[PDB]
Amino acid sequence: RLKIVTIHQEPFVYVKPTLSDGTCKEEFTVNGDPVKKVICTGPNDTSPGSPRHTVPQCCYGFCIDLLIKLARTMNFTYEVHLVADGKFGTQERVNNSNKKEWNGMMGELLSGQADMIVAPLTINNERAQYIEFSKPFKYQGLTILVKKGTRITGINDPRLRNPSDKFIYATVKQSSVDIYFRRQVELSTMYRHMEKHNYESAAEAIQAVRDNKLHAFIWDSAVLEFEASQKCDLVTTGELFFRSGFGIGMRKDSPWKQNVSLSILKSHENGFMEDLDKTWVRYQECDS
Ligand SMILES: N[C@H](CNC(=O)C1=[SH]CC(Cc2ccccc2)=C1)C(=O)O
Repeated sequence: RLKIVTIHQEPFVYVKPTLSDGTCKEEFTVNGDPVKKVICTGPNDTSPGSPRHTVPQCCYGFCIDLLIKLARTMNFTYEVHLVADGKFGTQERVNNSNKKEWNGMMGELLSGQADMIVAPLTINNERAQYIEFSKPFKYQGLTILVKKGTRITGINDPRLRNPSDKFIYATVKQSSVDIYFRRQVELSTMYRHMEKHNYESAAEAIQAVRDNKLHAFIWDSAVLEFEASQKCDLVTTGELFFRSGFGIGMRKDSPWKQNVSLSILKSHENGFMEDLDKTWVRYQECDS
């Protein structure tokens, strides 16, 4: 049985409690089809002070539908869990030494706590040094989320490039967003500003934008465009940048890679990804 690791990230992965009986609530799409749900174990509370308890939860969304298809197509069984530290994955020092390790899903995949990462996981060369990716299952980029009415053009807007305290922007901790900001000369000063204010999760950053505590949130367009389309008070602004894909993650020299990529190819070829888009990404007007 493959150990699949994933992360809470709407609309790709929804995470909800079980009912009192341990079952997942019966739900239907707008088209009337049952929402496919899998059990996923993971931490139930992320609040500072609150104890961690790893409990069965209910998972569903674009990525779970993709998983279900993959497992059928390639004839594997699986069990899903949520990444224990809540992170996508960057490199960090081990015990403040010069040796480095990955945190997040990257870290679990490398340690064997997972066999496959099935998530909105950005393909990039830093991570590709350590793991294999499928071909992209979705093409996307970064964009910026703001409150409706905020006057920002994009990543080269002087309010970002020449920041005062009057305008706070941020991304998510231990995602690939920081290092690619660091590695750019034109964006080094933004990395300096942001590492001070970054959020533990996308959900918390989004909420901070709604609550006027964060003026701009830099994050995946596949996510922010959905969020802004679901919430009438939030918008995205500027051109996509750092265009890149989401891929399935596997250990180097995994025997699964070729067949995973072939599955993803078929899904781009035959309308399946577009069907998923129509189920999870664009289907109704804002209401949340
Ligand atoms: N999906 C999340 C967050 N998204 C990111 O970290 C991103 S999206 C684009 C980007 C930079 C880049 C530049 C060139 C080539 C590839 C990526 C970083 C993750 O996996 O941590």
